[PDB]
Amino acid sequence: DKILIRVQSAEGIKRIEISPKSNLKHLYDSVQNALKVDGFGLFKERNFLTELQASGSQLVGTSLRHGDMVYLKQ
Amino acid sequence: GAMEPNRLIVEEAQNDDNSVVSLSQAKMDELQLFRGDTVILKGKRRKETVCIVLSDDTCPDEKIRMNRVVRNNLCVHLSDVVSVQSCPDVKYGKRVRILPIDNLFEIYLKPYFLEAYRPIHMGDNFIVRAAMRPIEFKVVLTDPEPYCIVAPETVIFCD
Repeated sequence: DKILIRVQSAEGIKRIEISPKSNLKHLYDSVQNALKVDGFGLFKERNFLTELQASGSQLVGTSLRHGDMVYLKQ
Repeated sequence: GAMEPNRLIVEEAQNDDNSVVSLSQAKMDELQLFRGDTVILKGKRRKETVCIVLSDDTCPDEKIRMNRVVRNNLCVHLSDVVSVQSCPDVKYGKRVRILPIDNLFEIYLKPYFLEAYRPIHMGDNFIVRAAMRPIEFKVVLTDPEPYCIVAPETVIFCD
């Protein structure tokens, strides 16, 4: 069931395994638990334009595909 | 090919980029590596270096394509064997010291690194082909160690 979402930060590339039927907030919660961070945003591109919204109910799978990389901005 | 999935036979690069290794998508599927992943490569004489992995539609499954700069950092020749593994902790460089082997920032290093997010490893040699003369450089130090991304926040000490 689960897919892989890669999170690029200044600490490296963190692999998050998550159900595509989960919501974006769960992704945010997953990242928080995996990383030592404060207020962060997740973005679709390295230049931080399109922010992923801390949900619930925008599903992971509607905006993201297996192996996609998102970009963390503090 | 190698009897282990992550050992690959070295082949010449089509894309001359010091920072890139190419695999077939099928091999990448097999090893669970993805476009733009930082990977740690291991060659002979206990040498390691870091590259960015990209798919290459004409790369045979059991082969890996890399240029001479990367081969040299790994102490391998064409048709030698290297291993490739995802490397999740390649942090953004705070400060790095890079020196010419045997102006430098402005002409060579800045354009080489600018917006490219190149991984570098301490002990790496690399060649920058700029101006009127190629220059080979050595990665003397990185902070953090032993490898990092040269990012917009990174400071290069080159003198």
